[PDB]
Amino acid sequence: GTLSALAVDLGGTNLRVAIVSMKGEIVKKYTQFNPKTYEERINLILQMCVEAAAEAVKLNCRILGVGISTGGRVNPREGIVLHSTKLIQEWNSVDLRTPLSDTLHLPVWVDNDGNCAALAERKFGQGKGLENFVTLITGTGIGGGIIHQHELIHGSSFCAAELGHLVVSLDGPDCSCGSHGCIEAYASGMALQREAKKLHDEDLLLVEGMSAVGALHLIQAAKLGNAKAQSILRTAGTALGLGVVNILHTMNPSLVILSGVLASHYIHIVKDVIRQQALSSVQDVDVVVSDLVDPALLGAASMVLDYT
Amino acid sequence: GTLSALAVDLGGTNLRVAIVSMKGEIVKKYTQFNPKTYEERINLILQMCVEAAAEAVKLNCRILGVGISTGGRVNPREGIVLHSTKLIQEWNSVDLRTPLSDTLHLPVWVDNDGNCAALAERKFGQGKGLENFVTLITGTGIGGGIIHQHELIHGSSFCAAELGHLVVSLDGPDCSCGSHGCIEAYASGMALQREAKKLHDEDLLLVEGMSAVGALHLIQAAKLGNAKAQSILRTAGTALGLGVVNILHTMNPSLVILSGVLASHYIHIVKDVIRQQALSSVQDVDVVVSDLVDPALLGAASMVLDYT
Ligand SMILES: Nc1ncnc2c1ncn2[C@@H]1O[C@H](COP(=O)(O)OP(=O)(O)O)[C@@H](O)[C@H]1O
Ligand SMILES: Nc1ncnc2c1ncn2[C@@H]1O[C@H](COP(=O)(O)OP(=O)(O)O)[C@@H](O)[C@H]1O
Ligand SMILES: CC(=O)N[C@H]1[C@@H](O)[C@H](O)[C@@H](CO)O[C@@H]1O
Ligand SMILES: CC(=O)N[C@H]1[C@@H](O)[C@H](O)[C@@H](CO)O[C@@H]1O
Ligand SMILES: [Ca+2]
Ligand SMILES: [Ca+2]
Ligand SMILES: [Cl-]
Ligand SMILES: [Cl-]
Ligand SMILES: [Mg+2]
Ligand SMILES: [Mg+2]
Ligand SMILES: [Zn+2]
Ligand SMILES: [Zn+2]
Repeated sequence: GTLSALAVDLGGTNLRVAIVSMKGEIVKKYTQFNPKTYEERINLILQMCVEAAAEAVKLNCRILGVGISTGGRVNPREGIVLHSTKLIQEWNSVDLRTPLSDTLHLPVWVDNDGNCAALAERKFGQGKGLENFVTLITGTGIGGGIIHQHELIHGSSFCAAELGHLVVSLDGPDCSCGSHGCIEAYASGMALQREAKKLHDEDLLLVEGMSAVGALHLIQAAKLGNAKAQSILRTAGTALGLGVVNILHTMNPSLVILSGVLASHYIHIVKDVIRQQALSSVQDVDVVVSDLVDPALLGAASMVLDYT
Repeated sequence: GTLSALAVDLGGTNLRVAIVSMKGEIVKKYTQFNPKTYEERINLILQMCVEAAAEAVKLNCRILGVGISTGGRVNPREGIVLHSTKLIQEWNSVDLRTPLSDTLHLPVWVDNDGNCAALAERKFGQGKGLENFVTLITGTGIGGGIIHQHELIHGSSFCAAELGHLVVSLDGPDCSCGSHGCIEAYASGMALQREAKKLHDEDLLLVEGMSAVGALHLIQAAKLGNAKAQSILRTAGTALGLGVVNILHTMNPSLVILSGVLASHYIHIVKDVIRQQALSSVQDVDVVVSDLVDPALLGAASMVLDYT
């Protein structure tokens, strides 16, 4: 059999389960909405993992374990989701290792989704071999992961690299975390979706050449000359850039990897903000867009593949 | 002889040279203004060190080496000041080890002043024994130092822990670093001095019970009910607090140490901002005011004392 992992990724919108090969190929991926309650969510994770495990046999893949990427603060040693922002409701003090390992008879690893993104970039991506790098993954929310001396920083209370909650305003838009002025509150998918929905509500988004509203609509409108959309995207990208400047002046990594579909749209503004505002000693920092399709899911697999 | 170090601290205002014992007692300290040019500055450092070395003999202290704390990005391995903001002009690509070691016939260590502050807190202060902690030192500028796994983080280009240049506004006041919205531009001594000088210019600082204007005047006025002074100090303290929140959500240290005379004035507002805005998983972070008189100078001594 192809040595493989089962990988789960639980984000602000979607719950995905995949069979991933030891080379980082996604063999098969199942996608559902992340349910809004604990009971539904745990049951769906189990269902999807059991079905994926059965298909793996039919696809001749030998599953070595299960890795779970999730939003929230996580204790990876104990496989417990400690605390989540409201992007995932009813997801506090949750033992994921026990129910999954009991159901599937497999070892189970769990980490925060940004930390998994970092692990993917270290194994399969542009972080391979590097002593220090940081990643920011834009999705519903913004996740972060920090590699220092080749290893993740988890922090004294497993809250390191909550990079979506870097604050770049004294005021600013409200964040789902309960704060305001967080980069996530400016630049996440959810933030852009809201701003697009607000413009579309006021008949102010659509422009000649387009016609369920989201971040990509705002970006399309901006390419097609919508002035309000361009301004929103500049503000968003500037905020993210300032988050990155904070990271540079804190950790001073050699490389920043931006991932998620919005990364390509933000990279130039992030580079410009660094150029215009960061200290000269961090100007040699490389800022790139990830070459991985799905860092969090790949990073969940990497925990199994490297540690089983 | 009492085993001792010579310690130099070069900040935004003052150049100090001290004889420091292996127990962290400042035996004797000399103070001058930090000159504004390279030639004057290097000559004064040398003068003051030669005089301090001669007095050490008369005080029966055996000097084991020289440690230098300086503002700027520093390569400690080579003893070179790489780049400085304009708080210290003409302080770029400067080899400090060679001229000092040639003049004094002593080994010489050099690091950034915030990194020295961290080293002092690790040896003599509230950081002793801790795997991870961060310090912010408020003076003319704001300096930072990060201990992770018991050791300083210097970063990939010696620009880690430039914590005064954490950005907490999309706009905000200009920073001497050339950016705007940096915590230093809100909350440093220089920032408060400027704001006090601005009020005093408009006859708006003095209040019944007081009568060369600086940060302590603004703070005195605020205690005595000056509404404009209280508001400025709240803004300043909120900005610093947000800097700290960024640190928590980046590194998630167990302890944050605030030092410099302004620390006592800011600690309650910093704690309040953390309370009101940071994630619940960092709420257990201890935030304290330093118990050391002069962390940078003590930390410069600690390099000699621990490594000679
Ligand atoms: N192709 C796309 N490009 C940009 N944003 C997208 C795309 N598809 C979904 N999104 C946005 O990203 C979020 C869903 O992305 P995903 O990475 O699946 O999120 P999560 O990990 O947060 O569940 C939503 O905000 C949605 O608008
Ligand atoms: N006792 C004090 N309390 C608060 N601020 C002070 C005090 N003495 C000096 N300052 C301020 O701090 C700066 C000088 O402090 P110092 O720690 O000697 O600075 P540096 O390391 O920046 O040379 C100036 O902004 C000055 O107004
Ligand atoms: C559920 C929750 O707390 N999510 C956080 C953070 O932990 C995630 O990494 C991030 C990206 O999904 O979203 C949010 O910022
Ligand atoms: C000269 C210079 O670049 N100083 C910086 C920083 O390096 C210092 O640590 C800080 C405190 O002195 O001031 C400034 O923020
Ligand atoms: Ca993270
Ligand atoms: Ca520093
Ligand atoms: Cl809700
Ligand atoms: Cl100048
Ligand atoms: Mg995801
Ligand atoms: Mg000083
Ligand atoms: Zn937030
Ligand atoms: Zn600055």
